[PDB]
Amino acid sequence: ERIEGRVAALQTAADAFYKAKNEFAAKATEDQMRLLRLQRRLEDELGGQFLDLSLHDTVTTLILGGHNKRAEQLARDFRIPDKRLWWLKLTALAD
Amino acid sequence: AAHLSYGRVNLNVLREAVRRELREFLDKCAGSKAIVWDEYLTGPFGLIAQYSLLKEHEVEKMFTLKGNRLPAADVKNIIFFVRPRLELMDIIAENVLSEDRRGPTRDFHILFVPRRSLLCEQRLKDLGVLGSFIHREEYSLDLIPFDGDLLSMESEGAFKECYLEGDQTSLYHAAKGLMTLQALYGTIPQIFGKGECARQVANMMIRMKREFTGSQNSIFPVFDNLLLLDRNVDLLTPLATQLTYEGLIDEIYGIQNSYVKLPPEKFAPKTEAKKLQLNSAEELYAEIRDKNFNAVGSVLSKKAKIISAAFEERHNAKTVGEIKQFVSQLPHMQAARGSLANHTSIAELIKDVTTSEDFFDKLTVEQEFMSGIDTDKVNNYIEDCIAQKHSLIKVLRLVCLQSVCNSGLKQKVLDYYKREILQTYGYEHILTLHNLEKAGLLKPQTGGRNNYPTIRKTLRLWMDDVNEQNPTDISYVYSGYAPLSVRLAQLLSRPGWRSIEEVLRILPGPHFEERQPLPTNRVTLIFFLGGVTFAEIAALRFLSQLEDGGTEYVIATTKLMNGTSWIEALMEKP
Repeated sequence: ERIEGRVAALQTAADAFYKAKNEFAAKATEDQMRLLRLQRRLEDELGGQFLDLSLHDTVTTLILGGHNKRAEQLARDFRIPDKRLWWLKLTALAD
Repeated sequence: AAHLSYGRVNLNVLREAVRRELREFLDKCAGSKAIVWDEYLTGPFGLIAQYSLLKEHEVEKMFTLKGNRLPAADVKNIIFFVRPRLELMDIIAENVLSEDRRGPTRDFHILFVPRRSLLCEQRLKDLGVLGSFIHREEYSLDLIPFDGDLLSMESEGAFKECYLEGDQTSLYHAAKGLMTLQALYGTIPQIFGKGECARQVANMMIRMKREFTGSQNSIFPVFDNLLLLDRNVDLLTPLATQLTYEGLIDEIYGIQNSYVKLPPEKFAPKTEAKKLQLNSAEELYAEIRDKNFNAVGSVLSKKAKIISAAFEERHNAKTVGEIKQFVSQLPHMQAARGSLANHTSIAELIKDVTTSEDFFDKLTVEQEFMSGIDTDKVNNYIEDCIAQKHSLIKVLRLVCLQSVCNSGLKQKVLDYYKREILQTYGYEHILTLHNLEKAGLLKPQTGGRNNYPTIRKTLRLWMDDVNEQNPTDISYVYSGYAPLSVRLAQLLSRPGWRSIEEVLRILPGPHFEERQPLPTNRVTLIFFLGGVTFAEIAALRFLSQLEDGGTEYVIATTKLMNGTSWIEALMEKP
């Protein structure tokens, strides 16, 4: 129940960016809704905090907690290109 | 302050007038005082008056404005120094109504800065405390002198307010600022401008002068010209990395109210940052601040040898005669040694940054875009920085530079940059991207049309192989890039704006001219509406000191900034 309110605001915002003919904004707001929903599953399934992280920070945290299958899947779902994922992994793991 | 008088206009007249006003105000509030400060005001007020002056007017305590009860203090008077903001009126009311009634009371007063507001007073009346103030006045601190040729309002929000929010409050204060200058330094007979904001400032100047009805101004004009310039006429310059000594101190550590906070390891005695004042009162800083950073090393070596030799000369003073003299020179020798040690340590800090691989790569990219190369493809260094999650603002400066040099980016490119910025830094920054678009900094290209090359080639804005050591052109400050703003100023003075009509017509806003009637090297006052960088300032000092019969510049601005603080101010409180 805790994210229904935040999800409703984002919906109201998607609708707004569509009336406004701002296609990029609408889609981005759709992606953020999808990501917040995923973030709540992850708190539910693994505990700890994931709400409100950026996508990159979510993947990074997952890698760091040992959840490498979920992290890869998460990157594929948002079509993160190979080069950007490689850099992400490398900065996650380095001293 | 001697340095306020080193140039053409004596800015102590101005500083001393506003100090006199403050004194007169404190003297009406007789007896011991505490000042309660709207925190936003303390920094810039520091250029006008430190605690040492206030102390001589029996200010015994200084507090910050917050809610609930005021702190206990055995003083006769509490004085609020505060901006005319509605929300702050509620806090003051709470302070006043929470006084312990029993025992001797404390008289209340209020000084509104920079203006008193009928509306704020109405609010204080409704809250039930207007009648508790014995004095209510305004102190119209608009243009603050930072150096002998430099004035700022230090209004960081002006750019946003004007170009995104349609709020021209800051233009009214600029006009009022210009009226105060004309009361002290005489009427400015010629006014030139380029930009929407400029047109409004001019229109308000002229109105305010027609509506004045005091003694006619007899003062012989010190300024020959005013040039009003919209920041949005030259969006490029602030984005680029500054390459002067003062520029780089600002890029890297930030200069606030003419002080910088540095890491302390290299300084005496070595816990907290080393705080230093940077202005023209220090001979050595006057000499290197406007230089390209690659010319500074030689200057420092020369001084090291001179100072070193003076001190080495103490072994030779064996006599009673020449010990008298060496001794008389010592204070100056010690201060020159100290000044040199500081700037020598600052140069080493800047060198650690400017020799890094990341700096070299950033600059290669900046220079690629400014000279017209590949300003429409997704750029691989930007993509590496985004992937490594470098500082968001570094990334934004770079993509905005690309947009401005290309007259926008094709949809696909712009959208690709945006998606990867939101994925990496967070959806919440979509607001920052929209603001950048409305500012004209990161936007879609329209048609296939791209005008920067015509503007660049015509105004000679990029040059290769520039002299950095003995400069011959304003491009030295960015090692090749001539700031557009300064180039326009230069070309107004000689040969005149008729020669570039076709280019002005593709830059934002009108270009215009007005005269102000007078009773029966030129000095130009140049006013940046929306901010100015230290590199632009250096370039203007560079024109000022050519003894080619041109013009000398005194610089005013709404704000002293760089690309980083400019863009931070376009973001929202996350």
